[PDB]
Amino acid sequence: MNIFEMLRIDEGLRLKIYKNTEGYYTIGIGHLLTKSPSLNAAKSELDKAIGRNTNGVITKDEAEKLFNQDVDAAVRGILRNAKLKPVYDSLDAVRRAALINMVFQMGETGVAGFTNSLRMLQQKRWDEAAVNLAKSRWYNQTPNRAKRVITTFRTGTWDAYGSVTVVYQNGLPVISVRLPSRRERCQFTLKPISDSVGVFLRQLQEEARGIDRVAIYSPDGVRVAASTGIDLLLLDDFKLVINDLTYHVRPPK
Repeated sequence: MNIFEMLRIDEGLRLKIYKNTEGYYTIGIGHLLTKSPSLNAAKSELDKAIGRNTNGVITKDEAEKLFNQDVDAAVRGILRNAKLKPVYDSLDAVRRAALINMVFQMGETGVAGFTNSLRMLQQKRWDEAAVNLAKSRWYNQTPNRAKRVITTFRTGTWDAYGSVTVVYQNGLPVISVRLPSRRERCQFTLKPISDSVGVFLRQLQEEARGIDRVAIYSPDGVRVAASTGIDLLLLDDFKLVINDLTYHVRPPK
């Protein structure tokens, strides 16, 4: 687990233009297109960023190119900023991920404004930083994300960021799930011959008694049918929604 998977989770993946929680036109894995309120400006800014006429739709290959760029833009952006560098330097890989996340979301100068929190951060004053971060305009606008980021700063662990993987054992797919509180994973072994997406999903609910929503979608964002066989599901990556979090699952070919 790392910043790339962390941001996948926070940002999801959309292949058509859409408005983020701040109402700004966005595409892919949280790629901010513009701050203009004009859709046509967004649509034009899209085409330049891709290098073809997009008609407001991109592919997964195009999504992940942008993504890798924006993160290096963020991580580089950190390293050339006065306030943000020594903190970044001080922190371990996990809290550095938390910070890039913050930059990634709201830009460099947006994240310099947290002088106090950054100072507390730098001195290793975890909970103080956390308590303080929870008082920002940030937290109010995007609360549960900020909560996830703030927890990563407090603990320096991935507790708030779950994850799902698929790995074959005894020639059978085994889906481990690691939820946003319990670093005790859970695994589900499946029979692709006979089991379906709905079976897997009913299993999933019959585990945690706190889940209120579970779904599977294509990478393109389309709901996969419950009656679909797991054999077919595992021919390609997919998105597992589990309460608010969406996880990009990537079965081994």
